Amino acid sequence: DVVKGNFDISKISGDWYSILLASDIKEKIEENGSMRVFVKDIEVLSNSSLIFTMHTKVNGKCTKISLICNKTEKDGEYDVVHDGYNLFRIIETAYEDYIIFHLNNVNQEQEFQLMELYGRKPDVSPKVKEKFVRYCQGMEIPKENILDLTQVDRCLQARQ
Repeated sequence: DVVKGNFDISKISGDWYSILLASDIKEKIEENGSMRVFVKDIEVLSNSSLIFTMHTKVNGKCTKISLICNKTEKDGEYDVVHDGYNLFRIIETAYEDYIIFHLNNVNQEQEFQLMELYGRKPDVSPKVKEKFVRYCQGMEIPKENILDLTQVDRCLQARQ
């Protein structure tokens, strides 16, 4: 049951796994990239806030970080502060299997967008994955800038 709007935030809480990562600036999502983070779980703080738990590599070690995200005026949109100011929203989700996030980072230097595909399990059908790829292309993210994380160290060995 795909959902493209009016999302039940409580039903996207819990564990997620970071499968595909995309950006119009590839350095942001390659190794050592400011945006190469691996989601661990999403939880509802309040009627209007979220807390993301994610892993990043710090001196070679998987390291847990927390990010507070607040709902904004536009529906489904959130904002967060990681290497600049970020606005993100759900593109679509199947609550039990996958979710697609679009993020926009606005900074002094150079504005850029992010696309992320999470799964309830460390992978999803290639049907879901290429719907994601077509999304990225429609948003003019080059296919060269889409990274499959299923075959990289995404800190799964550190989720607890």
